[PDB]
Amino acid sequence: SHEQREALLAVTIPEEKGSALKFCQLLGGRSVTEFNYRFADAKNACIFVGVRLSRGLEERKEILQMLNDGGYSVVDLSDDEMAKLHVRYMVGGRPSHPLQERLYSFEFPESPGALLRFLNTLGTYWNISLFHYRSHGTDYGRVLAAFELGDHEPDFETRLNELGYDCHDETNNPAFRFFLAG
Amino acid sequence: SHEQREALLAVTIPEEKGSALKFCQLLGGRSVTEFNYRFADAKNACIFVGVRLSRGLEERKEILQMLNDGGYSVVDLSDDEMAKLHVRYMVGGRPSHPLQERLYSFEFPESPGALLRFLNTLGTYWNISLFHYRSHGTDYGRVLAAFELGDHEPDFETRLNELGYDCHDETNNPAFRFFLAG
Ligand SMILES: CC[C@H](C)[C@H](N)C(=O)O
Ligand SMILES: CC[C@H](C)[C@H](N)C(=O)O
Repeated sequence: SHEQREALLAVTIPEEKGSALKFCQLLGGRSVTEFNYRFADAKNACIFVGVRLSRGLEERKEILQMLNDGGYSVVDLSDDEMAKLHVRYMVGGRPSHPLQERLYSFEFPESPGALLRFLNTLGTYWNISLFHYRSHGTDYGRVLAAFELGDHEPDFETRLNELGYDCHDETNNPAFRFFLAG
Repeated sequence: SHEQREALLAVTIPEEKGSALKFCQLLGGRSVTEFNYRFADAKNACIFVGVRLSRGLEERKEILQMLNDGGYSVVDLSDDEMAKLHVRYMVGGRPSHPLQERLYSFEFPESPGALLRFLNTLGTYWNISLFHYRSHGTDYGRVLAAFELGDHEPDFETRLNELGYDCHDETNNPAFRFFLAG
């Protein structure tokens, strides 16, 4: 038998500004229900992606084909018991070189294409260095994301709240500092 | 208000063989329902620990006092929203230096002290370099753990199955290889 309710994918995307947005553009108007990443390698980022399905294995195959035809390396984890039980809860670590990060929590209304619309709303001026999101089937999705400071303080807590997305600065969070910062 | 159902703790323990077992000995006959770790720093390991409570904040305080009196550095994350929503699902990463690991899945019967009994049953001959466990309130707890090879192939799949703990070798798992191995 095969998992029918969701596609679980290990995707490599470029470790550069705007790469998450470009990848989600290809996913398009789908219900992307998980997206987990933390800066590790400076060239290739590793993302754990979950997509809710309505047409089961065939739809999983269509997504895999689309991503390959788009030039992405993807490993299908949909039938992988350790991915389903453990590894989707283990995307983290400290970065391979020291980062100067700002951490924020956000909420976005859930519907097909919502993660894509949220990533576009953030924009690509700052590099995303951490992302954690899992849908709970609720009306709003809850995201944790960090951004590299670069040359200007990220503006998310002003701009995103002006645009109808809840946003809070979490940079001094003790759990982030203990397990993830570096 | 305060969280009453569980204590969530960020604990530093020595990065050495037998350290997890020694820490869980101090926790004793408690319902340890989460224990997440991945080798990072070679001196100090960082563990995310959850303990189910029956006496709420007072019991949380008793656990914190006991751990401090035992000489452990602990940060209380029980009321930390980002820990509860995100970071407990983000304990992972690749190790700070390359490791030669063997990965196994296990199941143990859930009851007070069960994680302690499982860690003692494993023994301390091999260093644990990865641990993921979250209780789902079910009769059996499901663990993912990796061990450094050292000088002898770990014996868990023979010995632990002889002792009434289910154990399977997962060393070639694609999700581990993609997100955690290093
Ligand atoms: C997942 C984030 C990716 C890799 C990239 N850093 C970005 O800012 O889009
Ligand atoms: C969590 C594992 C700890 C740090 C240690 N490596 C052990 O084998 O007990």
